[PDB]
Amino acid sequence: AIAQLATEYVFSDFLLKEPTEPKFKGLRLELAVDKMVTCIAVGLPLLLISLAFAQEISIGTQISCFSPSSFSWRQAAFVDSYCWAAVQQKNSLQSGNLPLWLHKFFPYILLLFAILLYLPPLFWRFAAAPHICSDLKFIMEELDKVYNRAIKAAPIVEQYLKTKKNSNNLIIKYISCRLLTLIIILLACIYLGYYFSLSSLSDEFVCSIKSGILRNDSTVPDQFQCKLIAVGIFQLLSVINLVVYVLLAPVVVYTLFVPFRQKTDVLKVYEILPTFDVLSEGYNDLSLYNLFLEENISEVKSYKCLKVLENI
Amino acid sequence: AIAQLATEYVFSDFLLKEPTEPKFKGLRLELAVDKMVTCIAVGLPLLLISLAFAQEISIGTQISCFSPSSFSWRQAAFVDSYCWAAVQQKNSLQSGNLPLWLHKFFPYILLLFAILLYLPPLFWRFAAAPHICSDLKFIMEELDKVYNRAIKAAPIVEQYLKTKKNSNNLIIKYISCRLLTLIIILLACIYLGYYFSLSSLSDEFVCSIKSGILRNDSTVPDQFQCKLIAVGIFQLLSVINLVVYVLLAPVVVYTLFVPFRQKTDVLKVYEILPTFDVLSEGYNDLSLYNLFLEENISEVKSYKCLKVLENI
Amino acid sequence: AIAQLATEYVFSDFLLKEPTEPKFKGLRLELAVDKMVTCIAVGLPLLLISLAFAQEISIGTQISCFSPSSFSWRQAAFVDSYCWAAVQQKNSLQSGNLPLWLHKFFPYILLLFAILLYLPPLFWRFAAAPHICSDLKFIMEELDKVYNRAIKAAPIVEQYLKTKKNSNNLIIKYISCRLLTLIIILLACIYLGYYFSLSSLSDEFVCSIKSGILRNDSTVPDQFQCKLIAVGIFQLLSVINLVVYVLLAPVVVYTLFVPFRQKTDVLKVYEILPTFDVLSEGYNDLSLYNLFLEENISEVKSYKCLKVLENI
Amino acid sequence: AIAQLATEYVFSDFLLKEPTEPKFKGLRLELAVDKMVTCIAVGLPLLLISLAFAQEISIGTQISCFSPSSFSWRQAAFVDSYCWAAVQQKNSLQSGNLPLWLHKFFPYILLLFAILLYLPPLFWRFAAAPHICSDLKFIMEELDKVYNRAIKAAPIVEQYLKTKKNSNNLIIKYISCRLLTLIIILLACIYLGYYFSLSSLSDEFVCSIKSGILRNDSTVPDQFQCKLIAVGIFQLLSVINLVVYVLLAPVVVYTLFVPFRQKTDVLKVYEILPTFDVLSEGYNDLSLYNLFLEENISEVKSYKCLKVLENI
Repeated sequence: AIAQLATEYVFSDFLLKEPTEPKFKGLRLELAVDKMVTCIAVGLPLLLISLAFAQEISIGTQISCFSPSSFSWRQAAFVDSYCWAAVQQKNSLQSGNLPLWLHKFFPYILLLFAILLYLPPLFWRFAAAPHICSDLKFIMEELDKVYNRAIKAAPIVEQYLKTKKNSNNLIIKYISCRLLTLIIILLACIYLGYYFSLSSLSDEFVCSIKSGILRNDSTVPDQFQCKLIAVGIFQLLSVINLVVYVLLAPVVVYTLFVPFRQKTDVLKVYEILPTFDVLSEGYNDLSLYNLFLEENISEVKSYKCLKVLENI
Repeated sequence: AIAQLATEYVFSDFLLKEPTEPKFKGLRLELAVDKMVTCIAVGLPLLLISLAFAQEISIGTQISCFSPSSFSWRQAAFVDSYCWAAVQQKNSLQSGNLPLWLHKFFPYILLLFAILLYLPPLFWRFAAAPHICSDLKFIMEELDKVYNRAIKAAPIVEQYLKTKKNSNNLIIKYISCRLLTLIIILLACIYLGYYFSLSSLSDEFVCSIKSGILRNDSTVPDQFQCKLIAVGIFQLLSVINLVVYVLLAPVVVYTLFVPFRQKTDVLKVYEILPTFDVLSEGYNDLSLYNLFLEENISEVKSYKCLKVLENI
Repeated sequence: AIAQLATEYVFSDFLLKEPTEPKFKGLRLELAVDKMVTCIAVGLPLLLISLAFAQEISIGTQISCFSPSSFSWRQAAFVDSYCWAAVQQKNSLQSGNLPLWLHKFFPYILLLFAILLYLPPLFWRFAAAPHICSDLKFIMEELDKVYNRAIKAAPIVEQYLKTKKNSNNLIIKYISCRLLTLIIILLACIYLGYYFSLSSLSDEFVCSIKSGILRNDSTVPDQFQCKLIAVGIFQLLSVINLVVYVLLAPVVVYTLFVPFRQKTDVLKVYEILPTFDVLSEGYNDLSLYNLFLEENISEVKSYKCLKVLENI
Repeated sequence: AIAQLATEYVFSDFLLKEPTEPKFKGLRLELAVDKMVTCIAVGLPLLLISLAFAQEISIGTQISCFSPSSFSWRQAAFVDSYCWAAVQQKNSLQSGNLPLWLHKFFPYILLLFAILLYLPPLFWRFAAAPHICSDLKFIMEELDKVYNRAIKAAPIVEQYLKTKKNSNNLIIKYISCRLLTLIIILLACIYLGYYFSLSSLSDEFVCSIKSGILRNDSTVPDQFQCKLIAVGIFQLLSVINLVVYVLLAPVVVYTLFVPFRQKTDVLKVYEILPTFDVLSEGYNDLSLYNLFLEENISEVKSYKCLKVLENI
C-alpha cells in the first residue's frame, strides 16, 4: 500500500536517527541541516521509485503493444515482452531511442541518484566521523572537568583548539562531501529537467519483430504500436523530485559556506569561569568543530548551567 | 485486511507515542493537543489511502474500458492500460481533463497532504524541541533542588524565566509551525471540497487509441468508453477527510493562540516555599514554556506534594 | 488464514494489555470492565471486517454481473467493475439505492464504528489518565509512608481526598466518555438492526451501462443483472455484532452509574492504624478515584498485610 | 504451510505459557489441568479452521456449480458466486437448507466455539485471578517469614485460612467458569455430532438464478448443480474435534469436583515447625486456594527444605 510505503521512508526515522551502534557513545555525527538534507535527498527518490510502481497506480504492466486480433494471447504476450526488451536495440523500434532508454530505466536512474547521494554521507561517516567523534568526546569530557575544578574553589583546551585551527584536513573532507553532494544534485536536476522536458508523445515507439525466422514470415504485421504505460507517472514524479532538488540545492550550497554559518563566540560563555582566558578567518577545522560543538554542546549539564549565568 | 490496516495507524501508537530515542530522557516534546492534531492530520490520510485501495473494496483494477468484442484479451488489456496512461495527454480522452488528473492521482495527493502535515511536526522536533527539552530538564532539576534545600530547614529560576520572557524566538517557531499546519489543512479542505464537488459522472472519459500506426487503421473503434472504478470510494473518503479537517481546523487555530491557552499561575504553587518570591502579555517564549511545563510538571514528585499543600 | 486472523485481535492482548510506555510506571489506567468493554467494542468489528473478506469465505470477487455470452471476458469484466462503481449513481441501477450503498461500504461502516468506539478510550487516555495516574502514584506512595511510620513505633491524605470530593471535573470526563461510547453503541445497534432487517433479495440490482457512446449502441443489453456476493456474510456478521452490542450495552450503562459501583469502605481498612482517623453522595471525583483505587490497591504490599489484619 | 500452521498453535506456547505481564510477579494463575484444557479446547478449533482451508488441501474454491458449456467464464463465475450467496435465501436452492447453512459457515461456528471456550478463562483471569494472585503472594511471603523466624531460634496464617474457609465467593466463580466451559463443550459436541451426522450427499444443492430480469430469460438453465467442495474435509475435522471434546469432557467434569481433587494435608508438612499448630467439607474457597497452593508451593525454597524433613 502507498500509505505503508511512505511509512517506511517518511513519518519514521529511516536515516534521520542516530545509528544504533554503541561505538560513538550516542552523539550526533552529522549536523541537523546535513541530516535533513541527506534524508530528503536520499529518501525522496526511494519514495518516488516505489510510488511510481505501486500496485494502486499501475495496471500491473509497464509496456503494452497493440497486436493484431489474429494473434493468440501468448503471441501478443511475446510482442509486449519482446518490444520491452527491444528498447536497447538499433535495427528496430523505428520511432531517437534516447528517451525510450530513460523511460524503461527511470526507476534505476533515480536509484542511482539515491546511491550517489548516500555515499558522501557514508564517506563522512567513516573517513571523518570517528576522528571527530573521538575528539568531541574528549572536548566535552574536559570541559566538565574544567567546570568541576573551577566550581570546587568553595589552558589545555585553548592550545588544543588552536592546534586544530592550523590543520584543515577535516574541513576539506566536509567541503568535498558537500561539494560532491551538490554536484550530484545539480546533475540530478539536469537529468530530471531533461527527462521532464521530453514530450509526452515519446513513449509511443513503433516496435517490430523481424529477426531470424520472422523476417521471412508474411504473417505478422511489419510494425507494432507500443506504449510505455508508466511514463506520465514518471514525468509527474520527475518534476516533483526536480522541484524539491532545486529547493534543496540552496540549502546544500549554504552548508558549503562553513565559516559564515558558525559563530566564534560559541565557547565565549566559558569566560565567566576565572580559570579560563579569552580564545574563523578561513576554511579551517576550527570552524567545523564549532559547528559540531554548537549542535551538541547543549546536552552536557555544565554548558546549560553556565549559559544561564551568561544571560544575567 | 482492513482490520489489520487500521491497526497499524490507529488503535496503536503510530506517532502518538514518545519516540524510542534515549536522548530526550523520556519527556513529552509535543503538547497533548499538538500530538493529537498531528496524529489525526497525518494518520487519517494514510488510513484513507490504504482503505480506498484495499483488496476488499476494489475489484483489483482501477480503470476499465469497454473494448469491442472482436478484440482479444491482450488487446483489451492494452486499451485499459493505454487509457490509464492516456489521462495526462491532450490529443485524446475527449470527454475538462482536470478531474481525470485528480482521480488518477488522488492517493498521491492525500499522501502529499500527509507529508506536508508531518514536516511542521518534524521541523519542531529538531529546530525547537532539543532546545526546549534541554531547558525543560534544567528547570525540573533545579525545582527539585530548590524544594530539597527548602525542606532541609528542619531567585535563579525567577531571573531565568524573565530572561526567556524578553526573547521570542521559540514562540515564533511554534506559531509558524501551527500556522504552516493550518495553511496546509486549509489548502487540503479546499482541494477535498473541490474534489468532492466533482460530479460522479466525470470519471467516464471518452478515451481513444489513435497514434502512429493506429491512426491509419480502420479496425479499432475511434473512441473507447472508460470508467475509473475507484472514484466513488475516493469521493466518499474525500468528504470524510474534509469533515475531519474542518473539525480539526478549529483545534489548530485554538492552539495558535498560545497566550490565551496558558495560565500564569502554573508556578504560583511554589509561593508556599519561604525561599520563593512572587513571579503572558504577548507572544513570548514564557507562554510557550508554561504550556510545556503544564504538560509535564506533574511527573516530578516535588510538584504533586507541593500542589496538595496549596489545596489546603 | 482465519485462525491467524483471530489470533491478532483475540487470544492475544491486542488492546487488553497495559501499554508498553514507561511513563505511567506500570499502572492500570483503565478499569477492568472498561478495558473489557473497549476490547470487545473495538476488537469485534475489526474481527468481523476481516472475517467477512477472508480468502476462505469469499470467491475473491464481491460483485458479479451476468453479462451476455456474446461479450468477451474483458467486456464482462467492465460490467462487473462499472456496476460496482455504479452503486453511488442515480441514472442507473434501477432496482431504493440505500441498501446498495450499505452493502458496498459495510466494512467501512464497521470500521467507522470501531474508530468511534476507540476515541473515548483514547480521549480518556490523555485528557484524564495522566492526571489520575500522577495522583494515583502519590496516593500509593504516601500510604506506604504512613504504614511505615505507623509500624515504626516499636491527616494529609484525608484532606487531599476531601479536596478531590468537591471537585467533579474528572468524573464528568469519565461519564462523558462512557456516555459517548454508549451513544455510539446505541447508534451501532440501530444501524446493524436496520442492516440486518434489509431483505436478502436486495443486493440484486438491475445495473445498466448507458452513458456517452453506449447510449447510442444497440449491441449491449439495456439492463444487467448483478449480485453483491458478500452480502449474506455481512448480514450474518451484522446480527452477531448486534447481539454482542445489545449484550454489551447493559455493561456500559452499568459502568455509567459510578457511585453505585463503588464502596466507600475501600479505605476503611486503614482504621486499624492508630494514626488514621475516620474518613459517595453524588457524581464526584472521589467516587472515580475509589474505583481506580479498588482496581490497583492490591498491588502494594502495605494493603495486603493490613487487609489480613482487618480479617481477624 | 500446514507445518508452520500447526507451529503457531501447537509445538509452541500459544496460550499454555505464563503471560508476559509483569504484574502477577511470575506465578501460575491457572491450574495445570485448566491450562491444558483451555489450550486444547481453544487451540484445536483454531487448528482445524486453518487446516480445513489450507492452500494444500483445497483447490482454492469452496463452491463449484456446473454451468452449461454455452456460458462464458465470467457468466460461470457469476453462477458460482451467486449460488455461494444463494445459500441463505428461500426462493432458490430447492434441494432442507439447514445443512447448507452449516457447510458455508462451518469455520465461523468453530471460531464461535473457540470464542465461547476462551471467555471463561478470560473471565477467571480478571474476576478472580488478581484477587487470588495477590492473596497467593502474601501467603508465600508469610510462610517464608514463619520459616525464617522459626529457624532463627539457634497463628496469623491459621486464622487467615479459616477466614477464607467460610467465604465461598471465589470457589463459585471457579465452578461457574468450569460449568460454563463444560456447557459449551457439551453444546459443541451436540453440534459436531449433528454436523457429522449430516449425509455426505447434502452439500449438493440445486441452485438457480431466477430473479429480476433472469426470470423472463429463456437462455440460462432453470436449475444449476452446485457442490460445496470443502465439506468432506469439514466432516473429517468435525468428528476429530468431537472425539477430542468427548475425551476432554471427562477432564472438565473431573475439575468441577474441586473438593475431591484437593488434599487437606498439603500444608500439614508445616507441623514440623514448633511454632505451627494443627490446622474441605464443602464447596469453599479453602479448597480452591489449596489447589492453587499445590500447583505453586514447590517454587519457594522453604517448602522443599521442609518437605524433605517430613520425608524422614
